[PDB]
Amino acid sequence: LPPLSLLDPAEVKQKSYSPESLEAMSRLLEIKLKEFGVEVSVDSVHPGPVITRFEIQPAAGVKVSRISNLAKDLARSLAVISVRVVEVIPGKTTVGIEIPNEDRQMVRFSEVLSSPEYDEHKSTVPLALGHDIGGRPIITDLAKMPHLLVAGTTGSGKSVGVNAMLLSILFKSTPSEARLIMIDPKMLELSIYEGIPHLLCPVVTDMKEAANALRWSVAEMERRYRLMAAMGVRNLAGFNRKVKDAEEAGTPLTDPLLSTLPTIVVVVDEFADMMMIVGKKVEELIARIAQKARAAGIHLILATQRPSVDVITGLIKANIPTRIAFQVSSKIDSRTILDQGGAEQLLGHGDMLYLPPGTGLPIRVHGAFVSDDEVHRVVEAWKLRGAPDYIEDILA
Amino acid sequence: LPPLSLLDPAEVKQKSYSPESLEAMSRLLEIKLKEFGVEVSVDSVHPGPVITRFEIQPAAGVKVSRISNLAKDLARSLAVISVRVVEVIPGKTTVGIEIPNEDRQMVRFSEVLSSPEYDEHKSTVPLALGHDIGGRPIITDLAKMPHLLVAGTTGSGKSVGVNAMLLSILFKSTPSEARLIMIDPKMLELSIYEGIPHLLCPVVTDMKEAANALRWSVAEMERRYRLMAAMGVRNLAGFNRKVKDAEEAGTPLTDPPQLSTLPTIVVVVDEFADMMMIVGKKVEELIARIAQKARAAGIHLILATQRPSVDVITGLIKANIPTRIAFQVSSKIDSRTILDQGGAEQLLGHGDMLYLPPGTGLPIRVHGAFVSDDEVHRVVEAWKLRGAPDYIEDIL
Ligand SMILES: Nc1ncnc2c1ncn2[C@@H]1O[C@H](COP(=O)(O)OP(=O)(O)O)[C@@H](O)[C@H]1O
Ligand SMILES: Nc1ncnc2c1ncn2[C@@H]1O[C@H](COP(=O)(O)OP(=O)(O)O)[C@@H](O)[C@H]1O
Repeated sequence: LPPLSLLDPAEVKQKSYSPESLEAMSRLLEIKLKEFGVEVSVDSVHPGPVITRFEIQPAAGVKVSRISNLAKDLARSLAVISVRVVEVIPGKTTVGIEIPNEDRQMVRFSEVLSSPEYDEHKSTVPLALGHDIGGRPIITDLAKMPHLLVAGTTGSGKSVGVNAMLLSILFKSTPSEARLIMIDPKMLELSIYEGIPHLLCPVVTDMKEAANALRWSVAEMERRYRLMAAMGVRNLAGFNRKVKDAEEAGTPLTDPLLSTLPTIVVVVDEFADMMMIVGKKVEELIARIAQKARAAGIHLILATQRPSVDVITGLIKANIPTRIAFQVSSKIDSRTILDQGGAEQLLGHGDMLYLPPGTGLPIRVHGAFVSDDEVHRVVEAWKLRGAPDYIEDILA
Repeated sequence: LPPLSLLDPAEVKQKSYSPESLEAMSRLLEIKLKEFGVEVSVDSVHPGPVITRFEIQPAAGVKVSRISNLAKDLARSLAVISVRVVEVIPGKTTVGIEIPNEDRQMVRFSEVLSSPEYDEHKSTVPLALGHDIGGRPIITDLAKMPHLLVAGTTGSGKSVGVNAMLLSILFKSTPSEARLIMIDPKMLELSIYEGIPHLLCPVVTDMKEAANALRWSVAEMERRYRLMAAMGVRNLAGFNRKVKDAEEAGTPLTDPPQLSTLPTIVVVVDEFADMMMIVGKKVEELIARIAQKARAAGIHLILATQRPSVDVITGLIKANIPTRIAFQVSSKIDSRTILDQGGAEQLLGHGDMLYLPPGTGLPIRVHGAFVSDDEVHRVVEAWKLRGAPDYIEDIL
C-alpha cells in the first residue's frame, strides 16, 4: 500500500497574526458598523487559515437582517472582497462575521491526511475535504452520506475537490474492498487515473457507454440485494462479516443462488453533460440508484457546473441529502443546491460549504489543494502494485 | 396478546424545573422583547417535557405580527435554537411563546401506553403519538381520521414515529381484528416487521409489486362494498357488530362459505415519493381512488415522506386525506404545502411533530414518543412466538 508520505511537504506558514492587529481590525469593524445604522461590539476573535471569524454581539434592538442586508458595503469599506455573516451560532447569542485575510495560508492535503481522524477512520471510503474555519480537519464518511452533490461555477475549485475525494479513497482501501467507476464527459481531468487497479471500466468518455455503465450499476444493485436476501443479512458490512467468519471457521460458504464484495463508488465529473446528451433515462437511473443503494455499497459523487433547476432536478434532490457548494453565481443558485442562502459569499479556490447529512447549519470547509505531482505519484504507485482488472460486461 | 410490560421502563425524570428559574426566564423574556419595539408582561408559565409555553399578555395596541416577524431574533437573544409563537390561544387574551428547555426529556413509550385513555380505548386501531406540550398523552384513533400524511426532512424523527404508530397497532389488536399491509421502498426500517401474523403481503420492495398491492387494495375495497351492500349494513364496524350478534345467538350466516369478522386493513406506505418517482401517476390515481372510499371499508393509509414538495403532495392526495402529521420541515413553503398553513418550520426535530386534527383545528403540538430498535425486535419476536404467519397469494 502506498504510504501517505508520498505527498508534498508542509509549509513554513504565515502564522501568529498579532493580537494588536486583531484589536485594530476589531475596532475597525466596530467603527465601520457604527458608521451605518447598526451598533455592535466585538466579543471574541477566532483566527483561522483562510478567514477569521469575528463573533460580534449586536446591540439591544438591532436585528440580524440589519447586519445581513449590508454585507456588500461591510466588505467594501473594510477593503476586502466579500464578507460572510453567519446569522446564528449554535449555543451563544452572537452573530458571526467572517472576514478573509490578506495572505491566504493555503491548506495542504498531507496536513489533512496526517490527522488523528483520518488515520483512525474505520471505514473503507472516507473523504478528506480540508480544514474548517478554525483549522481542524473535517473527514466525514462517504458511506454515511450516502451520496454527494458538488456544484459551483467555473474556477471555484471543483475538479481539485473531486481529485481530493478520489485520493481520499485511494490512500486507504485495497481494490478488493473498494472499487471506482469514473464517468468523465469532459475528458480533461479524470483521464489521469487511466489504468489504476481500483477501476471496473475504462474511464468513460462517451455517453451511451456511460448509460451502459449506469444500467450495469442498477443490475449490480439488484443482484446484490438478491444475494443479501439469499444470505440473510441487511447491508454490505454484515455480509462481509459473514464471508469473513465463513473463511475463518474451517470451510467457506460457497456461491448461493463468494468473497468480500467491494464497495463500488461511481463518480461523475459533470452530470450536467449527461443530462444534456443522453436524456431523461440518465435522470431515472440516477434516481433509482440513489433511491436504494445505501445498503448495497454503491455511492455517487455527482459534480456539476450549473446549479440550476435544469441540471439539478427534484428527483436528484429527493434521494441525495449531502451537498457540497463552492462559490456559485448568486442566491438563486444557492437556493437551488443548498435549498438556502449563503453559498454566494465564498471566495473560490476550494472554499466550500459542507452541508452535513441530515438537517443543520452548513459547515464552512476550505478545500485542500492537490497537485498533478501528487496525483501522478499516487496513480503510478497504484499501477505498480496492481493491474487493470476490467470486467467489460459493464459497457456491453 | 403481548403484555404491556415488555417495553423498556420510564427513565428517572429530570424534574424540579424550579420556579426561580422560570421567573428569571420570564423577566429575561420581558427585557429581551422590551429591547425591540414591543412591550409585554409575562402572564403565566406552562412547563413541559421539551418546550415551555409562556402565556404573555401584550400591551395596548401592539399586534401579533410584530411578535412573529422577529422569532429568529428573539430566539437568538435567548441562547436557544428556535422559538415558536402561538399567534392565538383559544379562550384567552394571551399569546403563546414557547421556548425549548435546557435539558431535553426523552419521551418514554411505556409511559405513553400506561395512560388511562389507551387501556380504556374502544377502537381496534388506536395510535399513541406522545405527550403534548404539557405532559398530557395524546392518543388518537385512526379510524376517525381516516388517513394520515407524515412529512419532515431527513434526520427529523419520522421513522421512529412510524414505528410508534405500528407498535400502537401491535399492542392491542389480535390479527383477526386488525391487519397490516406494509410497503417500504427501502430496506431501512420496515424489514424488521417481517414475520408477524399481522402482515398480508411480505414487506414490499418492488414498486411494481407495490402498485399491484394497491390495486389489490382497490379490489378488496370494492368487494367489501359489494358484500356490505349485500348485507345491507353500511360501515365495516356495523358489519362486524351484525355478524357478532348473529354468531352470538347460535344463528350462522351465509355469504351471498360461512361469514367471519372482517379485519381493519391498514396499508402503510413508508416513503411514497420514491414510489411515484419509480412508477408514476398510476400510483397517485390509485391512492386517490383508495382514499376517496376507504373510510367505510376499513382500509386505512399511513402515508409518509421526507419531501413535502408540490410534485409529491399534490391536491389529489390532500383532497381525501385531512389528517396531517408535520415534523420539522425546512421553511414556510413546505409547511404551507402539507399543513396548508405556516408554523411547522419552528419545530426542534428529534421527533417533535404538529398533529393537525381532522377538520377545523389549530394544530396540536405533540412530542413523538421514542421507541428503540431493541423493543421492536422484542415485539416482533414476541409475535413470532405467539402466532403463525398467514399470507395471501392473490395480492402481488
Ligand atoms: N485549495 C486551493 N488552493 C489553491 N488553488 C486552488 C485550490 N482549489 C482549486 N484551486 C485552483 O482553482 C482552479 C480551478 O478549479 P477547477 O475545479 O479546475 O475549475 P472548474 O470547476 O471550472 O473545473 C484549479 O486549476 C486550481 O489550480
Ligand atoms: N421521540 C424521540 N426522542 C428523541 N430522539 C428521537 C425521537 N424520535 C427520533 N429521534 C431521533 O431521530 C432519529 C431517527 O430519525 P429518522 O426517523 O430515522 O429520520 P429519517 O427517517 O429521515 O432518517 C433517531 O436517531 C433518534 O435518535
